[PDB]
Amino acid sequence: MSKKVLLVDDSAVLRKIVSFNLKKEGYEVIEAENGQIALEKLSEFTPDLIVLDIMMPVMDGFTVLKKLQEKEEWKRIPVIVLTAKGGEEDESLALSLGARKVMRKPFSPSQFIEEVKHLLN
Amino acid sequence: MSKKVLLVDDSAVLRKIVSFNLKKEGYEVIEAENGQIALEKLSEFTPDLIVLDIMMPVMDGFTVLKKLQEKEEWKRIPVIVLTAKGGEEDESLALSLGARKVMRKPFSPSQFIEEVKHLLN
Amino acid sequence: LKRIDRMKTEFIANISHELRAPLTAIKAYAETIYNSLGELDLSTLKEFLEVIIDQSNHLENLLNELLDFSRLERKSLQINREKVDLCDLVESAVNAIKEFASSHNVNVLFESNVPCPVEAYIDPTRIRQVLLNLLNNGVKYSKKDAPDKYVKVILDEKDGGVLIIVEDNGIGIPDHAKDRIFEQFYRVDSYEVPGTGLGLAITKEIVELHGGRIWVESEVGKGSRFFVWIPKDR
Amino acid sequence: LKRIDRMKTEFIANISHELRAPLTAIKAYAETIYNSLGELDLSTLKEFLEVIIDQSNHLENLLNELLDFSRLERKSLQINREKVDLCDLVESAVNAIKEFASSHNVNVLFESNVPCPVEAYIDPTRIRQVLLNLLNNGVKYSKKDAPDKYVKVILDEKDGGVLIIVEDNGIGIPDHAKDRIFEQFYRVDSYEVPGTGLGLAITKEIVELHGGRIWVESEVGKGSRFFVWIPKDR
Ligand SMILES: Nc1ncnc2c1ncn2[C@@H]1O[C@H](COP(=O)(O)OP(=O)(O)NP(=O)(O)O)[C@@H](O)[C@H]1O
Ligand SMILES: Nc1ncnc2c1ncn2[C@@H]1O[C@H](COP(=O)(O)OP(=O)(O)NP(=O)(O)O)[C@@H](O)[C@H]1O
Ligand SMILES: [Mg+2]
Ligand SMILES: [Mg+2]
Repeated sequence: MSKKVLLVDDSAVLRKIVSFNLKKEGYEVIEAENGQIALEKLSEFTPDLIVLDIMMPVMDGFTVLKKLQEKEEWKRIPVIVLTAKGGEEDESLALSLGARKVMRKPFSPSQFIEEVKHLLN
Repeated sequence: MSKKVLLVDDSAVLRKIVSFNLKKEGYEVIEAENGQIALEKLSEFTPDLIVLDIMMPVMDGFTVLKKLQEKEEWKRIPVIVLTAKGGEEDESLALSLGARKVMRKPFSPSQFIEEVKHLLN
Repeated sequence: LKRIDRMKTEFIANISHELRAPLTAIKAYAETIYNSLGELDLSTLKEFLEVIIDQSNHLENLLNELLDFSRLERKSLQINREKVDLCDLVESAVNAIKEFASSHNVNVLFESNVPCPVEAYIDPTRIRQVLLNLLNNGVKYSKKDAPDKYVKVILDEKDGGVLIIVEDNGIGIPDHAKDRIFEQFYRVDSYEVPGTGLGLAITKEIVELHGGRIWVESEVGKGSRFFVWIPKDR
Repeated sequence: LKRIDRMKTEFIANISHELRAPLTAIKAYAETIYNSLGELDLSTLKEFLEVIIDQSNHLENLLNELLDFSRLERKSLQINREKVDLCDLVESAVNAIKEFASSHNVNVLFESNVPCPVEAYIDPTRIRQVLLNLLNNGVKYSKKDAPDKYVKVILDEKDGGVLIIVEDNGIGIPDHAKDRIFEQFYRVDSYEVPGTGLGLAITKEIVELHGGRIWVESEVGKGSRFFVWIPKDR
């Protein structure tokens, strides 16, 4: 009865260290290299928590957020935005697009997992 | 009997990582926080290889090199210069002041160790 | 009349100076742990790892100064005010830098001439950066040869607003440069000290955006004192 | 009149972009190893350590680019010539990029129309930087994800000097931007691609200091071909 997490980012170097620290807590990891692939995986199941990058090719993280608050089957999914953007414009924008929390890069892994558990409860 | 080297640098963080890799090959490490202290510890004994920083408080590395190749007991001591100053003229000046090799920061520990073993023959 | 372009190119070499030292530590300590796994006890392994993590935070400070510099040119630096206890916020800042000052031996004391709590309508994140910036400068530029080295903040409430003081026994700012220390890129040139000149410029912008001012009173050799006045703005 | 100050500040922000990604990796991997020492198998431990060393070398390339930028301003960059077999020099550069190329799915070639050795009085250190720069760009701005991605190096000697061509299946340079990519800080801003802008600027300086010149032939979608001509010497 473990939880599954949808990890979305364009850098495999990031997805490696995040999939490791997520599986540390007994979670399942489903990766996606861009935002379009992330939506293609969202049709096969429904994740418990989504980790979303903003700067990505093909489909960025903003469009994924709008399409998450659209289809009412995903509108109640907690979304964490792990982006390199730091301006107050980008954070408040992702917040209005249905995201629960936005964390800048670089990020502390202990604080990230702490927020992942705070949203999974 | 084990070899002895004189480690000269103002950064205690660098002295530790160089003392480790120098002791990894079986050498004895004698630290000195600046160039003036290095000359003081040059009175208790005579090392077989000296690692010298350039930018140091009190006494700089160029002054240590000039004081070295003018006193006979210190003239034949091989000296590697591990400096952050990777300038064009900085290398040629230290080489003219009697240094046997000038290495730049950041450096590779394996490359630096192999050069230490080169001068110790 | 645009000599500012001449000062920006020096800011480049200052970035490379701030980047050259922690990169030497990250590269050396990482290759050491790799090629010397069998020559590491668990203590030195964690010690080398923690040295790697400490240098990344130095570079993280360098990254955040480049971003806040981009916000001073954009003039887009904004404050988000909360109702924060001041003595609580200054304790959280003094607690953090206590360990860094221990690596260079400096007693970080905190006195309050007013009774805690001291609530105010300020941004806790940027004010904490102001505190951590003034305290990082008080310990770094503190004299080396000296016994009982200290740096003390004082909470006070003068002229309606809140007056914070940061005293230290540092080397002291000369009477000719005490005006330009707040201008961008400016630094008291006197050896291998890393710096970019933006610490007090962002500190000045944060305090003045809060509705107040900041000035400095220091003596050559004796010590340095920074003053920060901010209204409560309830 | 003086937009060089404007193009310099954008290059400042480019330094922060180049610093943000490897720092996030160094911070994440070095902190995972520190907290998960009891959960890291030796394969993942060395793999995470290997990532830290790789990202530190990415930042080391950033440090050396800022130092070389400080040499283009002072006009202090000099070359130190020595008779080096060019075949052994290019074969030493296609292998120092072959691993980084296989990561981004692309291979290197070397079709020399003249039999080796090819001795020339050049600076092998700076010319290796010229080759590694054109190869790294031949794999960074390569094709989107098309089949058969390669980067070719053609050694030749025409018009009394040595002529090298770096071919690739890259995205191609638009004809409106082909006459300014060598200008400093310039970059065809057509997303998640790191870019400083002065990569070809240092490449142009090294080639012109060697006595020769360098130009570019490119078509949109067809690929890119950089031409470097350096005379032989005594
Ligand atoms: N507590 C102090 N005592 C004596 N001198 C100081 C003190 N704080 C600052 N100064 C001087 O004033 C200048 C302040 O420059 P600043 O704007 O802090 O750039 P910086 O030194 O690069 N800060 P940072 O980037 O955070 O290390 C420095 O050149 C110091 O010499
Ligand atoms: N092999 C290539 N194929 C297509 N375009 C290229 C190639 N090499 C360079 N360019 C173009 O040249 C422009 C700038 O290149 P350059 O001056 O080297 O800066 P840079 O590559 O961004 N900096 P760095 O990668 O850090 O050295 C980019 O906008 C590219 O589009
Ligand atoms: Mg990204
Ligand atoms: Mg030093």
